[PDB]
Amino acid sequence: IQRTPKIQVYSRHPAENGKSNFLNCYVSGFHPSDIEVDLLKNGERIEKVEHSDLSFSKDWSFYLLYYTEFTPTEKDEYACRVNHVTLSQPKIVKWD
Amino acid sequence: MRTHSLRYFRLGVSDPIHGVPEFISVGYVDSHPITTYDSVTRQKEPRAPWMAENLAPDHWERYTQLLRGWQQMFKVELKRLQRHYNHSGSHTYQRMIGCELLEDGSTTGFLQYAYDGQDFLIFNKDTLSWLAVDNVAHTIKQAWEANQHELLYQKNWLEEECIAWLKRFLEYGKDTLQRTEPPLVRVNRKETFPGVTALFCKAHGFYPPEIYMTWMKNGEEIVQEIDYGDILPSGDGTYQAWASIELLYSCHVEHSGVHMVLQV
Amino acid sequence: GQNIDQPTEMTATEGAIVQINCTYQTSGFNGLFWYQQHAGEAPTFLSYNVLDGLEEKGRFSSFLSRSKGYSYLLLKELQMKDSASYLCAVKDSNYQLIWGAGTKLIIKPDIQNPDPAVYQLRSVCLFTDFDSQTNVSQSKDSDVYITDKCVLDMRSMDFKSNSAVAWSNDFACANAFNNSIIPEDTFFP
Amino acid sequence: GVTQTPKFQVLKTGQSMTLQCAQDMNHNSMYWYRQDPGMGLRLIYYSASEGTTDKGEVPNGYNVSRLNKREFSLRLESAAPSQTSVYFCASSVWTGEGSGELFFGEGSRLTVLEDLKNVFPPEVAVFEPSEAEISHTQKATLVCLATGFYPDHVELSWWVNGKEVHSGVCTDPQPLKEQPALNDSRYALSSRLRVSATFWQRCQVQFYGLSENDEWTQDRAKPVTQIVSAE
Ligand SMILES: *C/C=N/c1c(NC[C@H](O)[C@H](O)[C@H](O)CO)[nH]c(=O)[nH]c1=O
Repeated sequence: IQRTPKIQVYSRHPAENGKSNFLNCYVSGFHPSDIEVDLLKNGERIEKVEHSDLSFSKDWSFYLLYYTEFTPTEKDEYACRVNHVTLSQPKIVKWD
Repeated sequence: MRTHSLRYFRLGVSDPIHGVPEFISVGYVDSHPITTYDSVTRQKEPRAPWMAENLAPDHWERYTQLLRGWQQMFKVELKRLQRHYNHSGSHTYQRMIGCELLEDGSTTGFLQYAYDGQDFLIFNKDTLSWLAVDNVAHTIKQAWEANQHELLYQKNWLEEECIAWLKRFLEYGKDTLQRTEPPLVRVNRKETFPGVTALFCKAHGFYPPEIYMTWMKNGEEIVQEIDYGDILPSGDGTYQAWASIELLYSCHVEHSGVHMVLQV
Repeated sequence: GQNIDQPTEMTATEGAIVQINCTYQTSGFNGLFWYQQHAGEAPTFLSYNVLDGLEEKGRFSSFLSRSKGYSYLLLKELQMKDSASYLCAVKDSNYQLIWGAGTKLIIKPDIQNPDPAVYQLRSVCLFTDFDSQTNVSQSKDSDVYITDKCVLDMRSMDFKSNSAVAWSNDFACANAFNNSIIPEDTFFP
Repeated sequence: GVTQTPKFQVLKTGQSMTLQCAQDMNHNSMYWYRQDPGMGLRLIYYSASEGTTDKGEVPNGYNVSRLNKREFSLRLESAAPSQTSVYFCASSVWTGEGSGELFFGEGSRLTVLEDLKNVFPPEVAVFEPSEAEISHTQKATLVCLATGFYPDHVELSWWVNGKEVHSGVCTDPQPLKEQPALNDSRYALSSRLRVSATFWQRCQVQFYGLSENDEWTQDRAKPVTQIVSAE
C-alpha cells in the first residue's frame, strides 16, 4: 500500500500585495518516504527555499514543510512542485 | 499543566534508492523535533536549541553508540521480515515508542511496529503481550513474548523512564513548550454559487496547535455540513486552521482555557 | 548513574539463610542485576529485576523496591559452594551498567564433633578440627607464616573440617597459634 | 561461549600487549572490564555493535579493535604498573535493552613489572601427616607448600594415584606475602589433602612466568612458565 502526498500551498499570514510574507507548502500523508519538493515563481524554481526534515506521523506516513520569504504581487504566480513514487510525473500545485 | 507527549520513531529502508538513508530515528516532544540520527551521519544530534544547551556531550556520545546498534538491529529485523513474507526489493520497517503526561496527571505509553507503513505489532503493556496483525506478526510475537524480562523492562521504560525524560525535556523547553499564543480569529462572509452564502471562520497565529472551532446556529450545534481545514504550521512556530458552513450563526473558538465567540 | 552500595563482606552458617542488600542512587533506572563470582573465576548472571516484586530461582530469590531504590539477594539452605562474591549492578537512564564493589560471602560449616588440635608435619604446624566460631589471627614475626582458616569436605564420609597452617625458621607448635584465641581443650601431642 | 586469551601474562614496563576475545553466540555488543580489589568492575572500552567502539570509564593506556562481530581485542601500547589487574571480556546480545545480561570470559591476569629480575617459580614441598592425627582422629592430612614465587600466578592441584582429586582438598584463596613490608614481596601458598588412616597406610603447582620471547641475563635458570611438584 502506497499513499500519494496531500499538498497544501498557503501564506504564513493573510496575504496583502506589496507586504512581505512567507509562502508555505505542506506535503503530508505520504508513504514511502522518498519525495522531491520545489517552490516555483512563474514556473521557475526559487533557489532560497527552507525546509523542515522528514517528519513522522503516528499512522506511519510522513510530512514536510517547504517555505520561502516573498512579497506577493497581482502578476506573480506561485506553485509547489512535488514528485513521489505514486506520481507518474511531478505535480504542480498552484497557490490559490 | 496542558497535555504533553514524548515519542521516538525509527525508520528502516531495505535496498534504499539513491538519496534515502537506510535508517532514520527522530525524537519529538509534542509536535517539536528534539533529536535526530541517521545511517549517513551516524551521529545523534539535537533538533531543538534547548536540547543542545541542557544535555552534555556525554548524552549525545552515549546514544550515538546505542543508535548505531539499534540501526543494525533494524537492518536484521527487516531482512528476517522480508524472508518471512518472501519479499524482494525495497520494503520499510517502522517503530514508534512514546508516552503522554495528561492534564489530570495520569499517563499513557505505547510501543508499535509497522511493516510497509501498515500496523504489524502493537504492545499491550497492561497484559505484557504483543498484538499481531497476520501469521508473520504472530511468528515474531511468539519470539518476543518468550523473553518475560524484556517485556517488564519495556513496561518500566514506558511507565517510568519515558515520563521522567518527558518532565526533564518540558523543563528545558518551557519557554517554547509551555507558552501560549492566542489565535487571531475572523469570520468572512461571501455569496458563492448563485443563492449560496458561505461563512468562513479562520484562525491563525496560535500556539499550541490544539484548538477547538465549531459553528453554532441560534446558540445550539449545527446539523448541516461543516468543512474543516487542517491545523497547518505557519513556519514561525504558530498554526492556522478554519471551519466553514453555508446558510443567527456564530463561530466558537476555544484555545488554552479561553473561549471566543464571533457572532455573524 | 552515581552510587551503588552493598556490604563488603557477610558471614552466615551452612543450612541457614542470608540476605545481601544493595541500595542504588542512579540517574534513571533500567533494571538491577545480581552476578555470582567464585574465587578466581568469571562472574555469572544470577537474576534481573526491573519491576517491584520477588522472583525465585532454585534456592536463590531476588527482590526489588523501585521507590526505596533497594534490592536484596536471598539464599536459602546455605551450602559451602555458595562461598563466592555477589555483585550488584544497575542500568541507568543511558543503559550504562553501574557496578557495586561486591559482597564476599563466607559460609561457616556445621562442625558436629569439634576436636581442636595442633599437629606437626614432616616443618609445618597444622591447627585442625576446631569449631567455626574460632577466628585464626595472623602472625607478628618476620619468619613465622600463618595461613587463613580453610574448610575441606570429605564427601564420601559427609565430614567437614576447619584448618590453618603455620611455618618458620626456635619455632614450636605450642607457640605457633598463640596470636589467635585458641579453644581451652586444644590437643597438643 | 566467550573465549579470552591469555589467562596469565608478565610484562615489563613500556612493553606492548594484546588480549584476545572471541564469542560464537552471535552477540552484537562486546566489553573490556578490569577488576581491581575494593571497587566495582570498570569498563575500559565497549563495542555496542560491529563497526563501532567507544571509551568506557578507564580508557587511558588502552585501545581496542572490533575486528568482526565475533572478536574484540584489547591492546596495552606501553604497559604501566597501574595496569596490573584482572581483565574480563564480556558480551551481550545487544546494548540499549534493559534485561540483556553479560556473558563473561574466564579472565586475564596481568602483572606489569619495572624489570623481570624478581620473577621466581615456587619451591614445592609435601608434608607427611603426623602419627598423632592418625591415632586421634583416624584421618590423615597431607599439607603442600608452594614458597618464594613471584608474581602471584599459580594454580595448585592435588593428584592421587595418577588422578586429580577435589574431595578433602582446601587451598588458600589468596597467597601470603613472605616479606610483607617489601613492595616486591615473594609469595607462599598452602593447601591440604585429607584422607583416612587406612588410605595413607602428589602435589603440583603450575607457575605462570616468562616466555621464550623474554630476555634473560642472569646466572639462575630463566623463571619460565612451568610445573613444580612434590611426591
Ligand atoms: C536520545 C535518543 N533516544 C532514542 C530512543 N530512546 C528511547 C528508548 O530508550 C528506546 O526506544 C528503547 O529502545 C526503548 O526500549 N529511541 C529511539 O528510537 N531513538 C532515539 O533516538
